[PDB]
Amino acid sequence: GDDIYKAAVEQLTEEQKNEFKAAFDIFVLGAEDGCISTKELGKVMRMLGQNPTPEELQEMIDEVDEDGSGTVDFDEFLVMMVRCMKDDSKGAGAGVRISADAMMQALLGARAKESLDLRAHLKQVKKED
Ligand SMILES: Cc1cc2c(cc1F)OC[C@@H](NS(=O)(=O)c1cc(C(=O)N3CC(C)(C#N)C3)c(C)[nH]1)C2
Repeated sequence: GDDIYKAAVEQLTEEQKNEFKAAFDIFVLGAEDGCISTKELGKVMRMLGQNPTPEELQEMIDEVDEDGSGTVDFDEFLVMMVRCMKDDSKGAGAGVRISADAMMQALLGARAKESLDLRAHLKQVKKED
């Protein structure tokens, strides 16, 4: 199905998975299976400086969830995170819109912005201002 994104997570550079991992640590802090559920996610969404609803919190979860159980694993995270910044996840219809870089800024900081994606160095990089 989403082989593009599914495989994309693997195409990423060492710096990508490395930085992304540093965030997942805190993102899935306390989770049952180190995943990102409505609770683990809702805690981050608000940490950025917002306050979403519980009904919507589940939406985004399953929206990216591969199993559709209500959680997001490592790969599943990169699958949506890889397109997050690209703005090619699903669309920008409703006002709601979560950014990848923004989130990282909370988990870690600016480290996951300029010195995040190493692909820009030599590897190909599309939709990357
Ligand atoms: C499990 C997981 C999934 C998603 C995550 C991060 C994750 F941890 O981030 C991206 C998200 N895709 S999305 O369409 O941007 C998106 C954002 C939101 C949302 O609840 N809000 C935007 C907000 C912060 C405001 N204002 C409230 C919704 C419902 N979809 C899907």
